[PDB]
Amino acid sequence: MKVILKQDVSNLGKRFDVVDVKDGYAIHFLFPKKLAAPLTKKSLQDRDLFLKKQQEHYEINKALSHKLKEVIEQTELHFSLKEHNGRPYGSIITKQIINQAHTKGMALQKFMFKDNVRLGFGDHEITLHIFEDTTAVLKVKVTPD
Amino acid sequence: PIKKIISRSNSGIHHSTVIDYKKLLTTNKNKPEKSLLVTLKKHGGRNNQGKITVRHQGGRNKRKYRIIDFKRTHYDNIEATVKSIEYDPNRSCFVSLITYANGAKSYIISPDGIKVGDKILASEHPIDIKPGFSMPLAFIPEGTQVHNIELHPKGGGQIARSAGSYARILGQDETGKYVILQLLSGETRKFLKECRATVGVVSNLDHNLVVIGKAGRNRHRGIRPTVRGSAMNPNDHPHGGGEGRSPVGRDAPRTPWGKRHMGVKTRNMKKASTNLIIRNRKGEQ
Amino acid sequence: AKKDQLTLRGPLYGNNRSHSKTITRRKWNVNLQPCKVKTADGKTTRILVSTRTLRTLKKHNRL
RNA sequence: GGUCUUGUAGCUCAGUCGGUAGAGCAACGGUCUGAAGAACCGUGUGUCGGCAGUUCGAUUCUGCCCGAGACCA
RNA sequence: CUACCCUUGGUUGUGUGCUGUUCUAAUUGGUAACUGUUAUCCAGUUUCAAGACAGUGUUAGGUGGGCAGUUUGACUGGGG
RNA sequence: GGACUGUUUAACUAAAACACAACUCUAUGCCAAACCGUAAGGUGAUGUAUAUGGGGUGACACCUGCCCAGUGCUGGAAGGU
RNA sequence: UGGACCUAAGCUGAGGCUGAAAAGCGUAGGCGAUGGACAACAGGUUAAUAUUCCUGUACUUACAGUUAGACUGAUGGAGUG
RNA sequence: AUGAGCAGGUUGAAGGUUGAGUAACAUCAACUGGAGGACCGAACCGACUCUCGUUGAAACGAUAGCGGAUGACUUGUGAUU
RNA sequence: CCUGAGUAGCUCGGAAAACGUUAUUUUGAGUGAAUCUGCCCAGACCAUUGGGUAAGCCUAAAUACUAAUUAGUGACCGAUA
Repeated sequence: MKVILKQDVSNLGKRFDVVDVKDGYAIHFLFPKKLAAPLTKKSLQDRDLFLKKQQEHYEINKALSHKLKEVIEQTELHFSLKEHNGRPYGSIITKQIINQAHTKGMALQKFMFKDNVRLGFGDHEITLHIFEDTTAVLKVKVTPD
Repeated sequence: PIKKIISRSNSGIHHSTVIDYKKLLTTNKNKPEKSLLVTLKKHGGRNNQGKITVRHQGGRNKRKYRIIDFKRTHYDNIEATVKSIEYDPNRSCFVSLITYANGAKSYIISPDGIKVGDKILASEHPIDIKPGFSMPLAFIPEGTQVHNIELHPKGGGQIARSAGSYARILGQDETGKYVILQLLSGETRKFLKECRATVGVVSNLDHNLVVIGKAGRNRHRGIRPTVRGSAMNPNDHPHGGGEGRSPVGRDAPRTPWGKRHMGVKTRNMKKASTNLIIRNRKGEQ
Repeated sequence: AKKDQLTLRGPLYGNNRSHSKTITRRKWNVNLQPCKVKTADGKTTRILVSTRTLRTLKKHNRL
């Protein structure tokens, strides 16, 4: 049971503070942004210390959000698609994007990138945002035939 | 085309007819062609556990089921060459040995409109709307017949794929997705607009009238002798045996179990495409 | 098994007494929730979960 | 686990600033037609289903026993 | 005018129950791809049709001799 | 009456019973209906409504006439609970 | 010839999915002739044998060295089988 | 699932066949060919009918037909419920 | 300040309890504290008061008989036993 909405606001009463309301297995309990803290004994010891950890996490998340924006704006996603001079044979899943994310040396879960099935042809582009205050943009360069 | 069967017997008669199978199917002198061969094991209506599951079905010879590729997606951008129209011992439809020019062969359904030799392309591409071809429904306007079409992503061509089957296109929904197809048997579905389409009714439109005549043809065709409910064992059957055979009771005759099937809605609604249904001959979805 | 893969706990076999007050037995199977769970060192495997044990795990920060 | 309800003539019905009975048909009499179906009017039927509250005149405004009606454990 | 008793119509809403929806970040899946592995029963990630409706676990039901434990009274100038 | 040729009570019952046949009614849009085990899965079957299962007779031929008060089903709009 | 080999029906079975205890399904594999494939046909022999032992006729993978000879080739593809 | 008998005589079909013919038709004949839950009849099987036994040679068989005997025929082995 | 935390109370149906489930405990499911006059119990529960501080337990002894060994015993049998 998460108790800290760390560094992010999930569009509800949970705010950047040690407070959150139960929302079940959703973006409020499956996303690692809401970091779980020891609940067996959370009165004075872990409480304020985790609040300070949350403040420091806010600051380092601004820093790492800038860093990751630069990273994914310099080394970006690349993919190829099969064409016959204007003949749609496309198929897109987020699996490959997650695989590339893991290949970048960090175990990024299935939460940064998510999209539906798409069927297209030619040159296109898809961008997925990552942050709420210093948000980054993805560049998925697709190579047609 | 059909052909009469004169038994020339001294006792009994036969008005039975059989499709010639020489102008609609190749290699009448059937020798197993060892290019795409698959041995078939069977239990005689029994199951993997071993006990029977389908009564009144057995006593059939061996079959060599051709490797049918319902997806039509293995090899794209090269049109296939229909080598022959082959028999299918498991289906009423006639299989088609196509061979793409890249160096591979497969088996498909060739509907009425094309025969051996036609160059058919496989793709999600806006290719020509011809029998044997496969293309998404988005390129086909309303008022066309469609067959050999699936419901689920890469689930294999399952629905409406027999002789004389068709799917009338009647536009799409108000949401712009789930195109409405009027399938066979007077049912209607909300087919995905992205699914492929093998247009054209399956060949052999004359496969509608036939007289079995002799039991061997019937027993080898799956349907084994069907026993009437009159004059059975009074055990395991609540109407058999006894002097003065009893007329059948139990209004809307049930199957010989605790279940009912006569007239009652016995549809299954727990699948991955049950939200794409329109009409099932009695109600909605 | 009918017992979920996280708790191999035997279902409670008790009685079901109807208007006849009979001695017929009744099974009480452990709860089965195939909710997702996160594991460390790569894989992110998912197993079945019982709600009574789910309360304990969730209030012990199992996510 | 059953709490929803109407009865008024031979059948059928409703009840205004709570104030007030009724055909139609079968059919009693009459009318139409050298003859007449069909049809047309007037004879007729009611403790307003029966019991108890309501108020300027409750059977009408209300509640109750005997059958009723449309997603039921 | 100051308060109470009712009364019938209704905006913003609520004490009362009615539901419908945008998404998947759950769940169903003899849906599939990658991998294990060149593993039919398979597992991890996934998307997909729905979508927290519903399923699951529990309780609660019903249709339902298909089957059980069984019941299938007695007196009766033999018994029904 | 059964179409016929045929099959079941090996060891007193072989047929007007049963059985191919046709007439056919019913369920199923697939993960099918039906079914084996509880469960995976699987036959059905990867068959796709022109396929399978179940109902009734019965070849070949006329049709199957009259009728829903209720039940089973389908369709209906408003409930008590 | 069965196996040394191969599978059909079918089974075991690392796992694994699924199931109170027990195990079901079932994969990697391998087992499983009633079959397929690799390699002996007649005469003679004893009180008990024959294509088997010998005679004559002879096969197979050809074995290690060896000369000679020569681009052989499965882990991959196709055909007979 | 893997392998087995149908000797012999037979229906001798459908498919097509060639010319004649005819304004074009129409129409005529015949044979390649071998189809059957095909025929008579042996291998093989059946107890359908009558007799025997009714404590037989027989815990089911003997005889006479008939029937399958070129398929709903007659089987061996291994295995599945 | 510590003396056990989905833990003690209950609770949708059962069981261990004399009790076939009414005090205690119970979960397959929903829940839920105290750091001890609190909390559990006082056959609903409590006031004085009284029972105890559980939610981890270690523990040969009284709870079996010979599973290999030892020893003797016999209103034990008498080959239908």
